[PDB]
Amino acid sequence: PQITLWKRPLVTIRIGGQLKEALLDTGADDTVLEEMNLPGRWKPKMIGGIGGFIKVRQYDQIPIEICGHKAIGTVLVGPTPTNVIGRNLLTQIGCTLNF
Amino acid sequence: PQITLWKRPLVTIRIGGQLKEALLDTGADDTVLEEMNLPGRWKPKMIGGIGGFIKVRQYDQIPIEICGHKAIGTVLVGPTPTNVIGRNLLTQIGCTLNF
Ligand SMILES: C[C@H](c1ccccc1)[C@H](C[C@H](O)CN1CCN(Cc2ccc3c(c2)OCO3)C[C@H]1C(=O)NC(C)(C)C)C(=O)N[C@H]1c2ccccc2C[C@H]1O
Repeated sequence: PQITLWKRPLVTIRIGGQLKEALLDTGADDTVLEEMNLPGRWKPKMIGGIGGFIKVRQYDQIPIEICGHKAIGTVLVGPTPTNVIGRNLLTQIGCTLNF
Repeated sequence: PQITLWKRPLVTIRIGGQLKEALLDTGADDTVLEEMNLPGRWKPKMIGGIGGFIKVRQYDQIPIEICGHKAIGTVLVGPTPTNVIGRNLLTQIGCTLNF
């Protein structure tokens, strides 16, 4: 579809069996999800945002459905105010910016 | 243009008569640039993102050229890790997300 930017570009995603709302963020290099108890092994990581760094948990090869489009990749889980779908996954669903 | 997301969506902007590089950020509500001098009065403001809040200077109705397209709106200046073009200006140049 085509998403305008008058408001935050929020979409429905499916991960670990749960449906959530996530922001399509072209400015984010990685995908960061709100704290959730995902199964599997993970490794610690520090990611930097506008006002500093936060500590997150990195999970690899996690299947995720974005607005009906299947994708699979790395997901970082930590104390984020909102779920963020970054470029690592946006490229997978063939998302582009146009003007 | 149509921009893919395999690489950071960076573009050249012209502001205050100077050239700079900036990130097209659909996850950013406002536009924030690195510390620099801008003509006109400014008001102190606080914006929050991942990592926390930072103090910035708000300049209103500032003309800015983004990749050849003209826009005139609010521009925040402060200790941001990188130059970001948010939705307030992206909407002015008719930017949309597509997939
Ligand atoms: C989700 C987040 C959000 C928080 C709270 C409410 C809504 C969205 C967005 C994110 C922003 O799109 C992308 N942002 C641009 C600057 N660079 C910087 C960067 C680059 C390189 C780095 C680094 C940090 O650290 C080490 O290397 C960080 C990047 C970011 O936060 N990335 C991760 C992977 C951690 C998610 C964000 O910060 N948004 C705010 C925002 C932004 C600008 C102006 C106004 C406002 C208000 C908000 O909308």
